[PDB]
Amino acid sequence: RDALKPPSMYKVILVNDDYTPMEFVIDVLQKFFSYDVERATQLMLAVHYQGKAICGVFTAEVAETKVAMVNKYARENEHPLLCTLEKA
Amino acid sequence: FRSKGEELFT
Repeated sequence: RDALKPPSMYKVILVNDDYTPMEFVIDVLQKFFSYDVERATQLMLAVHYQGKAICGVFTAEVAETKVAMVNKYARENEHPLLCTLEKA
Repeated sequence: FRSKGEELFT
């Protein structure tokens, strides 16, 4: 059913928490979004100070893989770090 | 997030 034409795009959001180490979030940003350290740190800080930030905007499938991978990587490392998606 | 004093180069 439905239609055609452009795909819907999705924002990948990182949410702030009080317990995930900053160093860890930086690592996530390099590892899963190809940020260098400089940009990664600034983005971590945007999250830290603003409570949430957009890490990237992607097609639905790419976005979901990022989110799934980010959250799995956080839990496996015993951090509550939450990554979520938003339709752009 | 939580810092551990590194820190931070940005």
